[PDB]
Formats: sequence, structure tokens, C-alpha cells
Amino acid sequence: PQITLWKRPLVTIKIGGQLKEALLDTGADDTVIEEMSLPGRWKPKMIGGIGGFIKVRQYDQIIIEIAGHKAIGTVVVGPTPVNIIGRNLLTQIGATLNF
Amino acid sequence: PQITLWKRPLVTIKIGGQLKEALLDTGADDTVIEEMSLPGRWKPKMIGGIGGFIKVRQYDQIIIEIAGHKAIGTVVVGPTPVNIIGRNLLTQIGATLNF
Ligand SMILES: CC(C)CN(C[C@@H](O)[C@H](Cc1ccccc1)NC(=O)O[C@H]1CO[C@H]2OCC(F)(F)[C@H]21)S(=O)(=O)c1ccc(N)cc1
Ligand SMILES: [Cl-]
Ligand SMILES: [Cl-]
Ligand SMILES: [Cl-]
Ligand code: NA
Repeated sequence: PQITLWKRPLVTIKIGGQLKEALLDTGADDTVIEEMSLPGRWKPKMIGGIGGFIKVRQYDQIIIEIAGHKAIGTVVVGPTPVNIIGRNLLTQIGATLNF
Repeated sequence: PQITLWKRPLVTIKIGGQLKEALLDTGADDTVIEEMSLPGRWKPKMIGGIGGFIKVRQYDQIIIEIAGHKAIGTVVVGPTPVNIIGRNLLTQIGATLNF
């Protein structure tokens, strides 16, 4: 679709068997999801933000369906105030900024 | 243009006659710029993200050029890790997300 930016660009995603609301975020390098369990190995990481950092768990090779489009990549999980789809998965669904 | 997301969507902006680098950020409601001098009165605002909130100074009706496109609107100043162009000015330059 073509999504204008008058309001937050929120979409439904499916991750880990669960439906969630997430923000399509070109300013995020990484995809960051609120606390949930995911299968497989993980390792700790810190991610930056406007106000400082949060600790997350990094899971690799996770599949997410983003507004009907499947993508695979790294997902980090931790106390984010909003679920964020970042560039590592926006590239895979062919998302671009246009003006 | 059509901007892909394999790298950060950094562009040049011009504010107060000065060129700066800024990130096009669909996950930002607000345009947030690093400490600088702007004209006029400001109003208080809080903006919140990963790692908590920062206190910002809100300046309205500021002239700013973004990747060659003229905008006039609200810019808030505070200790942000990078200059961020948020949806209030992305909508003025006509930007959409497409996939
Ligand atoms: C700051 C930016 C360079 C990086 N961020 C992504 C942003 O899009 C973030 C994404 C974000 C959205 C919502 C809550 C938390 C984070 N938005 C944001 O901080 O916006 C602030 C300015 O406008 C306000 O509107 C949303 C806000 F946050 F409130 C304020 S982020 O969330 O800190 C982030 C940083 C590193 C990774 N890997 C992933 C995400
Ligand atoms: Cl990835
Ligand atoms: Cl591409
Ligand atoms: Cl505005
Ligand atoms: Na894995």
C-alpha cells in the first residue's frame, strides 16, 4: 500500500504465533518487540534510543508477517514502549520512503 | 525521490542558514533537533521513546528545508542522539511509505 503520515503508521504483525500492533519505523535500525518468548538462542544487547538505553534479548532468524508480507531477520525483545518494525525488516518487504 | 532503507535515511536539512544532517523518521511524531539557536518564544514539551523521555523546547513556525523541500512548522530542541525529521514535517514535504 501507500501509507501517508498524518497518523502513526501502525500495522498488524504476526510473530511467534501472536498478532501484535507495530509501528513502521524508518528511524529504527532494529526491530524491537515488547516482552514475549521466542524460540531458539538469544544473546543480550543494549539499544539506544532518544532517552538512553534499554537491555534486550537478541533472537536471530525470526519470521514476522508484516501487513501480510513475510520477512525473516533479527528481532530484539525488551521493555520498549511501542513495537517497532525497523529497517532490517522494512527492507525485506520492499518498503521505501517517497516524496 | 524513492529512498530505500538498506542504510539510514539521512538527508541534508537547512535551518537558520546552516546545513545539518538529519534522519527521516516515520516512527517520530515530532521533529527533534540537537541544541541550536532558534528565534522566538518556546513552549515546554516532553517526548518519549526507548530509554525514557527528554525535555524539549518547542519552537513553532520555524523555516526548515529538508532534502531541498521547503517546510515551515514545529521543531523541538533537546538532547536527541541525531537530528530527527518526524511526521509533522514529513507530511509537509509529501512523504509516504510504500511497499
Ligand atoms: C531516536 C531514533 C534515532 C531511534 N529510535 C526509533 C524512533 O523512530 C523512535 C520510535 C519510538 C516510538 C514510540 C515510542 C518509543 C520509540 N521514535 C521516537 O523516539 O520518537 C520521539 C520523537 O517523536 C515522538 O514520537 C514518538 C516518541 F518516541 F514518543 C517521540 S529508537 O526507538 O530509539 C530505536 C533505537 C535503536 C534501535 N535499534 C531501534 C529503535
Ligand atoms: Cl536482520
Ligand atoms: Cl531494494
Ligand atoms: Cl508542524
Ligand atoms: Na534463532
